[PDB]
Amino acid sequence: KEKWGIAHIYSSYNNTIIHITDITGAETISRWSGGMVVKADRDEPSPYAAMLAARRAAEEALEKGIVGVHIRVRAPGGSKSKTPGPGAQAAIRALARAGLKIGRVEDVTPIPHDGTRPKGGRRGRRV
RNA sequence: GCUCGCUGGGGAUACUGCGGGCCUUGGGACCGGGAGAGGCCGGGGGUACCCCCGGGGUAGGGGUGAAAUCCUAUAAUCCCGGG
Ligand SMILES: [Mg+2]
Ligand SMILES: [Mg+2]
Ligand SMILES: [Mg+2]
Repeated sequence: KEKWGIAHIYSSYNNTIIHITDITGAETISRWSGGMVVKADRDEPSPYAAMLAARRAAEEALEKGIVGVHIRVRAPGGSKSKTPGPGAQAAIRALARAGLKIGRVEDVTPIPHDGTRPKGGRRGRRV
């Protein structure tokens, strides 16, 4: 019939990870990060690295019979930043251009109800 | 005039003091329907986070103005089921 999967996208200020699994989440189809396609640490979070990694992952998934995906995009969350980096939308767009159908899109950043304390002291980074 | 201080008598009763009597405006007591993260004791939860075990996957993850120490083939980062 139709084999649908899930694309988990992890976006921070330092890197991007694109991880395609099956509908239940328990079996991995492909997994590509920014440091696997570019050679400079400075370029790992850039949008272009996101496009390259997304294209590699989409090809590997298409060869194995996946037809479309649902998307789950997240920032680090927790006691770290709640805002996704610059490579989220670029990764989302490059999946559709590569041949997959796109289902529903949502963000699953984990948000505390007044949880743990953040690193940096009571004055924070002083640069 | 000064030593502004003392002492014997007579008079007055507004104010202050002392004795009695009568009040309710200040203050306190009590009754009614409501408001509030006021305090203490007992019970039940919420996400997040860290560690441990099992399944997948395979070469990087993390971090900076730029880097390196550090973590990772005893299988990490990432995803799933439990404690
Ligand atoms: Mg890297
Ligand atoms: Mg300075
Ligand atoms: Mg394991």
